[PDB]
Order: sequence, then structure tokens, then C-alpha cells
Amino acid sequence: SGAIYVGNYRVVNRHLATHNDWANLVWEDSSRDLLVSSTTAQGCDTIARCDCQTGVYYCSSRRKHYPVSFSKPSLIFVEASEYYPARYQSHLMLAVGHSEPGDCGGILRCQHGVVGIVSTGGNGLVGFADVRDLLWLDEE
Ligand SMILES: CC(=O)N1c2ccccc2C[C@@H]1C(=O)N1CCC[C@H](C(N)=O)C1
Ligand SMILES: [Zn+2]
Repeated sequence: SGAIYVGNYRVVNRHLATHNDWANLVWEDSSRDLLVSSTTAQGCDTIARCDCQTGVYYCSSRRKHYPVSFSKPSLIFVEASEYYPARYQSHLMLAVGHSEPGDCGGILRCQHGVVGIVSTGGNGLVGFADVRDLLWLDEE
């Protein structure tokens, strides 16, 4: 579990969004596993606007932050789960690292701010949903 809090927006994994997130929906994309809802209180996270390929992510199943190298956001096949059928997820970045069910939502950060959140895992790989292209998160 986990979310990004920037301005009056809350960014969560779409498959973990609550019924209340849907009532307060701003934008969602099933193909990216992302959902953004509106908030009343202003948040303090800064979104990275860069092409960094190295950063640090939080792994809740280890209670540890790990430094990683990660691939550029791309269209990657994700096996069927209880949340989605087998499909290509877009804007996904992979790193060699640990992730297990329950780790989604952990933040991936570089020197510029938040890059994305954990969205996939298994087989010694961890996948992050990129948020750096969502320029509108920085306004209104
Ligand atoms: C590490 C982790 O999150 N997982 C994992 C790991 C090891 C074995 C199985 C899993 C399931 C789960 C995972 O990858 N997803 C289930 C939730 C939705 C995700 C998506 N973006 O489509 C896919
Ligand atoms: Zn960066």
C-alpha cells in the first residue's frame, strides 16, 4: 500500500483505489494501473521532471529502501492477477529487486523528487508506474 500526495491530488495504484477515490476521481488509466483523486488538504510531495534511470525505492516487505537502476517507461506484458487479465501495462519501468504482493504503492525517488510507485513484481524484478509525464499534477 501507499500513495503520492502532490498539491490537491492523491495518486494511487488503480487496483487499490477505494470507492471514495472513484467519487473524487480526477483521472484514471487502467492500462497504467494509476488513479488520481482530489484531496481537501494540500500535499507535500514533489514530482520529478527528468529522465533519471537511477533512484531509491521503498520495499514494505523488507522495511527497507533500496538503490536501483531502472528501465525507461515502456509497454510491458503483465501476467493475469485477481485485478487485471493478462495485458500490456504502459509507462512501466523495471528494476532488479524485491517486490511481493502487498508492496504496491511504495515510492521510487531520484534527486528531483518522486518518479513513480511500485505496481508489479515477482521473479526478482520490481516494476514502477511512472508519473513524470503527468505535468498537470503540478498545477490547479
Ligand atoms: C510484487 C507484486 O506486486 N506482485 C507479485 C509478485 C510475485 C508474484 C505475484 C504477484 C502479484 C503482484 C503483481 O505484480 N500484480 C498484482 C496487482 C496488480 C499488478 C498490475 N500492475 O497489474 C500485478
Ligand atoms: Zn530525476
